[PDB]
Amino acid sequence: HMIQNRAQAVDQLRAVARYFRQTEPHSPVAYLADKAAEWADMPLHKWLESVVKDDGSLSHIRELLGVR
Amino acid sequence: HMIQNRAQAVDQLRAVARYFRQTEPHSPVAYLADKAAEWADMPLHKWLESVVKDDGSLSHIRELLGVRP
Amino acid sequence: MIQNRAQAVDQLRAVARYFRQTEPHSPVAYLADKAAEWADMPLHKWLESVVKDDGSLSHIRELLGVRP
Amino acid sequence: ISHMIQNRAQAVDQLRAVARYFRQTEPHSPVAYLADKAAEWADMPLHKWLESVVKDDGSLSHIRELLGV
Amino acid sequence: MIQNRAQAVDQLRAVARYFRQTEPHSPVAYLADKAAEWADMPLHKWLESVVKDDGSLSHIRELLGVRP
Amino acid sequence: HMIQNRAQAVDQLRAVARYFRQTEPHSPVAYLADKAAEWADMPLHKWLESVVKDDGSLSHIRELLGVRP
Repeated sequence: HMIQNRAQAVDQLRAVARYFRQTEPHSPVAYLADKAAEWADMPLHKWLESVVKDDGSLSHIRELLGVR
Repeated sequence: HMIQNRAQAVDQLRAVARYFRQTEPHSPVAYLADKAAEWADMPLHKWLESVVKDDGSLSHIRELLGVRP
Repeated sequence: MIQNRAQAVDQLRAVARYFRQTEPHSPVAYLADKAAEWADMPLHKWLESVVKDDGSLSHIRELLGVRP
Repeated sequence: ISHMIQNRAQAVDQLRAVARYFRQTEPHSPVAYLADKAAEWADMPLHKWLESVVKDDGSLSHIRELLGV
Repeated sequence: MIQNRAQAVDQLRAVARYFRQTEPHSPVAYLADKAAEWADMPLHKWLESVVKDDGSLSHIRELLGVRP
Repeated sequence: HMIQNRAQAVDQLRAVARYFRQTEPHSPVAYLADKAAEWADMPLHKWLESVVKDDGSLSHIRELLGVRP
């Protein structure tokens, strides 16, 4: 099934997760496909908030982009 | 798009990465879909070596499994 | 020859039963049953019971997208 | 008693079989590791098993005195 | 010859009784009975009454999947 | 089931040890059934040497019995 848009790619990731979740309960692949699915619709600023550890490095990037 | 086996699931992850490289090159999603496809082809004891930070916790795990520390 | 996950679990348990009637001292039975509980235990749960270091667990959880 | 020696061989071989199943179907399953370690343990005499599992040398020596080793 | 584990345990008790009736100062009577107790004692119980260090014991219980 | 004398009781302990040693390599019964047979053929002063830990308590017992190394 040729992927035509972002929401289809998300559906395909979530599906891979379902395959592994019933086929291989230990595969970390499911955990990571499901994370990738959440990331797909996460706006850059939100994504940066959760991924960047240092509050200073984060403030700097918020300044380069202009957020509050 | 009904996943019949392990190969297809990996094939699809890769295809998801290919979609985001062409459509959204700033998407972190391509990186994950690929890390995930590597992880599929990596056995448990190997995956744990790259993921567990503390050496003592990693020796403990190896001991529960039987691997040679 | 073993066909699915459930047969493998019955075999393990059956092996454990065998060693419990014949070698009450063999650790084989204990391990056979430990393995059968692991069979259907998902990765994130298995990691909880095996990783000693709280920090290494927080990290692994973060890589996997698991929430506390 | 040779029928009892062979029944353990047969049990031990089903462990190996389980581990084989899991190694080929669920490469991330820790079950493959334990099932195989269970099979090592089956052909390991008690004092060797105690040597690898009893951490503290005091408790190990005492055990050796109880058993006479 | 000895055919099964109940028959072997009987010899032990039997040996204990012969030594108790013929040589009350013999320590063999005591050890034959200890052996007979041990025969019907599961590994986890046997370890419980043999291992001295709680550290060592709790570690073994973890390896075997036993709850204290 | 008819034990006639000391030597038969010792052969018997030995046979018990061989039965468990051949059938249950993890049973501690063999080790112990064999120590019993060792003890059987050991005189009291030797048995007391291997079993009494404190050298003062042992010297004293040697005095009570009139033994000399």
